[PDB]
Amino acid sequence: SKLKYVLQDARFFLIKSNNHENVSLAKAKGVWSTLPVNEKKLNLAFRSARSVILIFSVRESGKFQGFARLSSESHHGGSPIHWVLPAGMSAKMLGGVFKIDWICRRELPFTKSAHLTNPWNEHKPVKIGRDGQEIELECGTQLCLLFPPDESIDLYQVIHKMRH
Amino acid sequence: SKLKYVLQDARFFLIKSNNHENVSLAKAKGVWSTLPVNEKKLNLAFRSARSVILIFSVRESGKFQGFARLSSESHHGGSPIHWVLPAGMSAKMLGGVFKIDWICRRELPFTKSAHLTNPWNEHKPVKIGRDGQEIELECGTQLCLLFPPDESIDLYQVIHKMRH
Amino acid sequence: SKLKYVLQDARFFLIKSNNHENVSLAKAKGVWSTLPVNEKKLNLAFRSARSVILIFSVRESGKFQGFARLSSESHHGGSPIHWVLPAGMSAKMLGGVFKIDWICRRELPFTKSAHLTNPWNEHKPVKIGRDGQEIELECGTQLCLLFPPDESIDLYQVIHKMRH
Amino acid sequence: SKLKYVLQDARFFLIKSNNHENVSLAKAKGVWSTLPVNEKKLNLAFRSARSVILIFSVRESGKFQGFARLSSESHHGGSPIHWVLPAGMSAKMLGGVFKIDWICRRELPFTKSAHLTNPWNEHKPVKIGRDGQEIELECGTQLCLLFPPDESIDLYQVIHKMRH
Ligand SMILES: O=C(Nc1ccc(-c2cncs2)cc1)c1cc(C(=O)c2ccccc2C(F)(F)F)c[nH]1
Ligand SMILES: O=C(Nc1ccc(-c2cncs2)cc1)c1cc(C(=O)c2ccccc2C(F)(F)F)c[nH]1
Ligand SMILES: O=C(Nc1ccc(-c2cncs2)cc1)c1cc(C(=O)c2ccccc2C(F)(F)F)c[nH]1
Ligand SMILES: O=C(Nc1ccc(-c2cncs2)cc1)c1cc(C(=O)c2ccccc2C(F)(F)F)c[nH]1
Repeated sequence: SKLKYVLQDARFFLIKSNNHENVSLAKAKGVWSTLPVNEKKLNLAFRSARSVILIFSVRESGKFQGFARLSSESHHGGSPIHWVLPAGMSAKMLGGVFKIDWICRRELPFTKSAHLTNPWNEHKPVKIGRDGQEIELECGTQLCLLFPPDESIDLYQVIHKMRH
Repeated sequence: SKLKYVLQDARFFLIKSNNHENVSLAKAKGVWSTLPVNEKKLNLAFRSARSVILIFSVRESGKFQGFARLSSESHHGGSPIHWVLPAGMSAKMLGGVFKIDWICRRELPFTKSAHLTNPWNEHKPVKIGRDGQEIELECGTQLCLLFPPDESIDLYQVIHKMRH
Repeated sequence: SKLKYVLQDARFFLIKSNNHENVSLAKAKGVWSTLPVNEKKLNLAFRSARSVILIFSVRESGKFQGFARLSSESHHGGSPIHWVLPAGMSAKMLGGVFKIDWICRRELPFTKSAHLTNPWNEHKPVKIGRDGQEIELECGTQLCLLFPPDESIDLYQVIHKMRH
Repeated sequence: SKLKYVLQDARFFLIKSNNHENVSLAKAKGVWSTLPVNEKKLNLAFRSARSVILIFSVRESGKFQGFARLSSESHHGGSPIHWVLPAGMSAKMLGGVFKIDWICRRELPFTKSAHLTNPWNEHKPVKIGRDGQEIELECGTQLCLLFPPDESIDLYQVIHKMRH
């Protein structure tokens, strides 16, 4: 029930990382960053929706690595984070830093989501999509409910940080 | 006295634009933008100082065009603004949008500031500096006091938006 | 023998694309592009090595899609190419265009290269690597020899464009 | 006569730098660089025009610092060049390096060109223009002829590098 409360009326985005290190840093530090165009879209979504849920997948892994709620709009951030940037990209191109509240840090293999389709991506399987693909409400809710419950996470701390 | 109150313990930055259009848009809309690296520095300065004052100069103009107080940290912004970007730069590289409260929208020719030197730039005349050059407290205060008073601006509205 | 001739003393790079579209365009038009940092690295490699071989893999495909020889240093480009760019990145950030001479446009599944490890990447299977990972001479040679012969390609045309 | 020969049928571009350092480096090393969008435009102009002439002006200097002929399309570069970059921009964003053949390294004050208007920029004085502004043939020719002869330059070396 607590997870479903967190997910009520949420918007869902599929976030694809080229490597494991960025998702590991996000789990360790509770933060996320991206290019300004995407940052703008996330900030708009954050102000417009009861919750914004990021569902993370490392390409070539065949799995989702967890999901998290946007905790606030982006801000300047602290000391540099050693993100692993795509070949040739300068860290000077990154925007601000989002604080994220992890709801599940456990993995879900794509084999377990093979029955779900995203109406907002031509009913392709929900694993399929470009970085930032939005997942329709009911599909995104079912996908999140497929993850194993994460006993290392206190959903009350997630619920307390909600300001809807 | 009101202007001096606004300037108390402020930090001052010299902001140089390649063209008039960006400063005109900033006066019309009460906003400013820049690349993320600079945005980060302005956001940090905003949280650290009683006031952050931007002093604007259009290159090749021989003048300052006015000065404004940072009103808040940067945010996603509204509809695109038709900023005039340097040749070859994508608007996708810009960070968020700062709201600024204009304190003076009138010009000051460089000839009138020729007696002031910036200790934080090797005592070069205060007109001299790369974009973002910081101006020492007393020098920056004297420079702002050289501008003609702007009767079109209500300093009470500036003072009311201060949250120190 | 013709393939082994082209590959003599070659340098090999694993090129990872996040979508099929860019590799399909490269196959149709015989060109490639990327960010200026990587463009510089490819131009340096082209000028010094007898051949530079790009081995392409679309992430999440579980296959290599083919491989090609760099035919020239990068140049202006000519006609526009509707590359698919990472979210939030501008085509204005891209460097010039390389002419590439395809050697094989047929696919090779990762299962077929399970016995090849790359000694310049910690002896990990050669399918593993960040974008641009260099592959040691003998490992890259054997990987290219694993691809099925591509009758649609005239290796004499590839060989005749060599200027060693 | 030698100068008029070099300038026959040339295209002329006004290049505006925000600091003296970049123009000083260009004069010392005989090279130029810029963002890929502008690099593409310069490479196109080089391939089609008999000569491409870059006329340099450091903003706020009130002078042109000299002019040079594009000697080649852009290339990798070679040795590093410690260009001064706009605040917040990364050297990784820059394109390749153009070889330039200086024709005059002596300065021309704007007061000396007050009679030349650029018909491809609304008949504004030729000193006026955004970075990269193209200058009509006869106006650019007369502007270059206004510079003082530069005995330190051997125009035969410039002429011998022409490949029209
Ligand atoms: O946040 C990401 N992407 C996104 C795309 C679109 C949209 C939206 C579009 N429309 C509505 S939301 C939202 C987010 C996004 C980030 C990464 C990283 O690996 C990463 C992480 C941190 C720093 C640097 C990087 C790195 F530079 F390496 F990329 C992959 N993805
Ligand atoms: O804000 C600017 N620069 C800055 C530099 C350094 C620092 C700091 C460094 N350290 C502490 S603060 C702060 C601000 C800055 C902006 C401009 C513009 O013309 C402009 C305006 C709006 C949109 C796009 C642009 C455009 F893209 F065209 F540039 C010039 N300047
Ligand atoms: O060329 C690429 N990468 C590379 C990295 C490192 C090195 C080297 C490092 N050291 C020696 S070589 C060489 C090449 C590279 C390109 C892509 C694309 O999908 C692509 C294709 C065309 C246009 C735009 C893009 C897009 F913008 F979408 F990316 C993925 N990869
Ligand atoms: O080359 C430049 N601009 C250009 C604009 C448009 C066009 C054309 C448009 N249409 C046909 S040609 C051609 C050239 C241009 C370069 C600079 C620099 O100071 C500079 C120099 C070297 C490295 C880095 C920089 C720095 F990063 F600092 F900028 C100013 N300007």
